[PDB]
Amino acid sequence: FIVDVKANKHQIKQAVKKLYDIDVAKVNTLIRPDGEKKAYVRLAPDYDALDVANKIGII
Amino acid sequence: SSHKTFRIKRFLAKKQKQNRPIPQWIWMKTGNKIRYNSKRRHWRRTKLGL
Amino acid sequence: AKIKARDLRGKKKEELLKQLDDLKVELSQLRVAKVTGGAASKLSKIRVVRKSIARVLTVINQTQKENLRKFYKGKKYKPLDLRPKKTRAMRRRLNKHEESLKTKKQQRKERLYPLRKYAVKA
Amino acid sequence: TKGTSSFGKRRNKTHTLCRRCGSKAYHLQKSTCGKCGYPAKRKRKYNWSAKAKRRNTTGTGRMRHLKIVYRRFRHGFREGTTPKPK
RNA sequence: CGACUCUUAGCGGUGGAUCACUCGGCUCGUGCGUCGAUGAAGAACGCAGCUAGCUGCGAGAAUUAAUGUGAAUUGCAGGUUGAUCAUCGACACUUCGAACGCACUUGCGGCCCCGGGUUCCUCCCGGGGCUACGCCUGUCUGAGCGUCGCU
RNA sequence: UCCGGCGGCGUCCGGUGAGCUCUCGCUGGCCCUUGAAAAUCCGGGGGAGAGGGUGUAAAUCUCGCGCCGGGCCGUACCCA
RNA sequence: UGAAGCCUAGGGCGCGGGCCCGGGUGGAGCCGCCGCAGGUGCAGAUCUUGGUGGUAGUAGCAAAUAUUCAAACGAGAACUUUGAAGGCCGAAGUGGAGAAGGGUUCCAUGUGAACAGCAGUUGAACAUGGGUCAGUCGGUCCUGAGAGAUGGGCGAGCGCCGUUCCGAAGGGACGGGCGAUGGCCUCCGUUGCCCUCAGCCGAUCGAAAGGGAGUCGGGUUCAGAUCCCCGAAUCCGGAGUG
RNA sequence: GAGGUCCGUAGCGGUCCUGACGUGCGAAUCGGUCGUCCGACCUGGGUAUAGGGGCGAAAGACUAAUCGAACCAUCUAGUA
RNA sequence: GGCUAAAUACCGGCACGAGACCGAUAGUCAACAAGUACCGUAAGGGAAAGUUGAAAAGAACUUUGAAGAGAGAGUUCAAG
RNA sequence: CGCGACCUCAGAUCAGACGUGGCGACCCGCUGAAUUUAAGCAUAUUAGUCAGCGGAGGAAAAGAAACUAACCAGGAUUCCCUCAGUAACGGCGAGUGAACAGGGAAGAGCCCAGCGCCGAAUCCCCGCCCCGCGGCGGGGCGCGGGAAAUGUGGCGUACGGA
Ligand SMILES: [Mg+2]
Ligand SMILES: [Mg+2]
Ligand SMILES: [Mg+2]
Ligand SMILES: [Mg+2]
Ligand SMILES: [Mg+2]
Ligand SMILES: [Mg+2]
Ligand SMILES: [Mg+2]
Ligand SMILES: [Mg+2]
Ligand SMILES: [Mg+2]
Ligand SMILES: [Mg+2]
Ligand SMILES: [Mg+2]
Ligand SMILES: [Mg+2]
Ligand SMILES: [Mg+2]
Ligand SMILES: [Mg+2]
Ligand SMILES: [Mg+2]
Ligand SMILES: [Mg+2]
Ligand SMILES: [Mg+2]
Ligand SMILES: [Mg+2]
Ligand SMILES: [Mg+2]
Ligand SMILES: [Mg+2]
Ligand SMILES: [Mg+2]
Ligand SMILES: [Mg+2]
Ligand SMILES: [Mg+2]
Ligand SMILES: [Mg+2]
Ligand SMILES: [Mg+2]
Ligand SMILES: [Mg+2]
Ligand SMILES: [Mg+2]
Ligand SMILES: [Mg+2]
Ligand SMILES: [Mg+2]
Ligand SMILES: [Mg+2]
Ligand SMILES: [Mg+2]
Ligand SMILES: [Mg+2]
Ligand SMILES: [Mg+2]
Ligand SMILES: [Mg+2]
Ligand SMILES: [Mg+2]
Ligand SMILES: [Mg+2]
Ligand SMILES: [Mg+2]
Ligand SMILES: [Mg+2]
Ligand SMILES: [Mg+2]
Ligand SMILES: [Mg+2]
Ligand SMILES: [Mg+2]
Ligand SMILES: [Mg+2]
Ligand SMILES: [Mg+2]
Ligand SMILES: [Mg+2]
Ligand SMILES: [Mg+2]
Ligand SMILES: [Mg+2]
Ligand SMILES: [Mg+2]
Ligand SMILES: [Mg+2]
Ligand SMILES: [Mg+2]
Ligand SMILES: [Mg+2]
Ligand SMILES: [Mg+2]
Ligand SMILES: [Mg+2]
Ligand SMILES: [Mg+2]
Ligand SMILES: [Mg+2]
Ligand SMILES: [Mg+2]
Ligand SMILES: [Mg+2]
Ligand SMILES: [Mg+2]
Ligand SMILES: [Mg+2]
Ligand SMILES: [Mg+2]
Ligand SMILES: [Mg+2]
Ligand SMILES: [Mg+2]
Ligand SMILES: [Mg+2]
Ligand SMILES: [Mg+2]
Ligand SMILES: [Zn+2]
Repeated sequence: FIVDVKANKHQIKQAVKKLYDIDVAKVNTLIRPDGEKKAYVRLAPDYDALDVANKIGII
Repeated sequence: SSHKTFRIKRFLAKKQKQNRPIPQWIWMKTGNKIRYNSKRRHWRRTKLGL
Repeated sequence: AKIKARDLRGKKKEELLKQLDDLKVELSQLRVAKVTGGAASKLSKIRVVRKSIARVLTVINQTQKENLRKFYKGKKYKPLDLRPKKTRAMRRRLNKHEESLKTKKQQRKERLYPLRKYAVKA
Repeated sequence: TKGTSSFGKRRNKTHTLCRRCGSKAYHLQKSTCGKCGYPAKRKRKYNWSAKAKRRNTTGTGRMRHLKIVYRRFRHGFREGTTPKPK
């Protein structure tokens, strides 16, 4: 995902859990040279990222 | 420098976004006097201040 | 359809919040479609969804602060936001009563010697 | 060595951007701004530079509050009431 | 004859003078004569379906509500119970900045209260409200081998 | 083809050095030169105290495992 | 049915300043007379600004040994790429990596108007898109040379001096007592009050080379790896019922 | 195995050719030849000293290509 | 020891109206994305830049060329 | 020893308030040059001016005689015409330089302290009830709390007053 610069990793994972009802393993964030905050969110192994991506609509 | 600070990084981000050219559909408006972006900046000619 | 702020005034705060949440969900889906590359229809409708967000939030805020002013109507001490925001000098200015009340000595002078209305023959 | 070969040692800067006026005039060892005197409460401003006075003054920025104050003074600072409902 | 050079004229170039325009200046006059801790001026960063600058606006972000008006905006798309414009009194208004928890990296806090953790048992997470200097009136708690009174 | 594909085999035995570089250690010389502070952590001296009345033991453990968490910013490339 | 302006081997007038006709170009305004007013007439000032010549297709494109053959792509090859050959740097490098500084120049795709002082199928050029992941690398923490508030003093004043100096400069704590509370009111915790104990050298700033616990190996991209994946660890903090 | 010791690399500097260049590669560079090279040594970063002032192993030297008094704006269209 | 309207001042500000003023090297530095681009460590310094046509009707189509660029054709009263 | 007043002086994230900064054409208060002129230059001039600092308002400042005069007298302040380039100042050089009276614009006067007399007759805040409210005021009720005799309010101020 990409988020605004004010979000913590805890805030990001809580938001992901609420909006997409998926458990989250960890989060890695970096502020991109454009300016936003790219966040790599690794899920719990018992969920499937490809399935969640199809559910959200990106594929 | 690879060892930046947050304010400087935001500054560079804004000017990197600013350094793009002009869209073509604006050249077709009614009251258009603009023919190209005159506020361009090349990393080697103009040195951005700082 | 066309959400407008006249049939939203009579509603209740809980379905106001629920409708706001639904509109936010739709806006998030529309942004997903935008980034993945979608139809000009959705790209146009994102503006409408944003303005629906804006007016629902405006209705919520207006009703909340109106009830709050009604609550603080009678009390002597009320929050600075509910206090009147005229200019700083006008807030520092003397109030209407004390700019009018006068001393006993010269009000006695006024009642003893009132200004008269006269005329002089040519 | 007075010119071209001494221009090569210029590699660390004496000024940075400051928080009041955003110009690149904040001396780092003095820890003051050469344009506005940031640590001082009052704005640095002189009458021997009319151009400097004109470059940043009241009519220059956004007028975010002041133009609204003007628009309200033209009606007398009305409050509380709203136009007659339709 | 020829080439080259010189002069004049026609046409063609380079160049942008002159002429005619002018949503701009300058000068005079009239009315008014209004900023800010309820957070100013200035600055920074963001906001457009396609958007760099200018303009406008502030996470409700090229605007919301209300009133007037009354069928458009438009470069290309898209889909009258009120489109668009203007007015503007309701609501909202990011980060610095007198700038205010301490410092200004955006780092480190403290206190009270909510919701997760907990099932108060503390930690840990999120949110909300306070925490600057001077000074006035009053309140409380105090100090003095300062002046006394009763013991 | 789309392969951290599948397989075999092998990854051995010795000697030297005022060698070069790095590092650890001992010892000496030089000074009218004596060659940083603080955060932080630890050990010791003391003995105010606490634990239970013979047990299913109590206080207490710098011992061995087990459980949870670690936020914010920088990180591309050039370096002549 | 053609004003201003401009051009003219056309016709003329005036001693002259100048002016009137004809032709052409041009496309929206202009002039005579009587008075009034002036930022009112240029050849010069090493005058100001803009433009153009001769010089002249001239000077020049000579610091650091060096290139050749074939093929490919391409409209096009002295200069691009592949292969071969011959050379140079020669480990105090023309190698591999960082700090300051730069700020997207990094990677891919496409283009050949402009730029790369010849050219270019190439480029750090232009246009589209991509790309920087940390408890264990650094900042953040410490203090150094020094900087800097408050008390105080000085100062017409913005303010300055001063850093322990002319301050009632502490908001902490083992424990004991009192008062309330929650949790099986057990025992503790939150506290609220009192008793008792208490030097700090002065708030605060100051090092990405000083001080400062704790992460290594293999694999993975086009461009990121002690950061991603796999496998092995480790430090700090916390934990009623431990 | 001592020395503000000698020859001589890197580094630091800048003698002579009054060489090259002198509308330059360059508003001070290039070549050969040179001085020193364990010390009054060379060097990054931090920090202090500011203009009739600073700093100077002292040449009126350096103080952003500016120094026998820097630079910027103003008095100022200064006076001739 | 103290208070006090009017007549008075106003090159900043919000609105206005006018001129024997200037007419794009003029008039404000700025008629235009102007205190903008750009230069300086900084204080500060600081531009050039207006006009197709009534209406884009902004040159379809054929042809040579890799393309720029031409020849025809066409719009317009006029591409002079 | 303790307790209780008062006086001085602290500490509060105590309850409620207020100041800071900006603009600055006009205004008020300090500070304050040197170009220049004198055909040189030092007093003088430039000039109480530029620069510097502080503080406001819609204007500010001033203002109701410890005045002008010497008349047959006028009567707060401010602005205009004149007085007047005058009296005066000045290396008596260069240069500088007002005021009264007269005519207009406007026109407005007032309050304390002190001396005294009225049983502090005075003021503020908290709580409660009714009313009003976007200028937080009106009434009533509190054996509610404070300020105040080291002086609040009424009368009263040079034109006299009780
Ligand atoms: Mg360069
Ligand atoms: Mg009285
Ligand atoms: Mg420095
Ligand atoms: Mg000021
Ligand atoms: Mg001729
Ligand atoms: Mg022209
Ligand atoms: Mg945008
Ligand atoms: Mg609306
Ligand atoms: Mg409407
Ligand atoms: Mg720091
Ligand atoms: Mg012992
Ligand atoms: Mg790297
Ligand atoms: Mg025309
Ligand atoms: Mg004229
Ligand atoms: Mg001329
Ligand atoms: Mg001429
Ligand atoms: Mg030739
Ligand atoms: Mg030649
Ligand atoms: Mg060369
Ligand atoms: Mg290398
Ligand atoms: Mg490399
Ligand atoms: Mg590349
Ligand atoms: Mg070329
Ligand atoms: Mg100081
Ligand atoms: Mg520190
Ligand atoms: Mg460090
Ligand atoms: Mg030696
Ligand atoms: Mg030697
Ligand atoms: Mg020499
Ligand atoms: Mg020579
Ligand atoms: Mg030569
Ligand atoms: Mg000195
Ligand atoms: Mg020396
Ligand atoms: Mg001098
Ligand atoms: Mg008196
Ligand atoms: Mg008086
Ligand atoms: Mg008129
Ligand atoms: Mg022009
Ligand atoms: Mg101009
Ligand atoms: Mg022109
Ligand atoms: Mg012209
Ligand atoms: Mg011109
Ligand atoms: Mg033109
Ligand atoms: Mg024509
Ligand atoms: Mg308080
Ligand atoms: Mg003086
Ligand atoms: Mg003289
Ligand atoms: Mg003279
Ligand atoms: Mg002289
Ligand atoms: Mg003199
Ligand atoms: Mg004088
Ligand atoms: Mg002044
Ligand atoms: Mg002020
Ligand atoms: Mg005001
Ligand atoms: Mg006044
Ligand atoms: Mg007064
Ligand atoms: Mg009197
Ligand atoms: Mg008089
Ligand atoms: Mg006379
Ligand atoms: Mg004088
Ligand atoms: Mg008079
Ligand atoms: Mg009259
Ligand atoms: Mg009295
Ligand atoms: Zn500043």
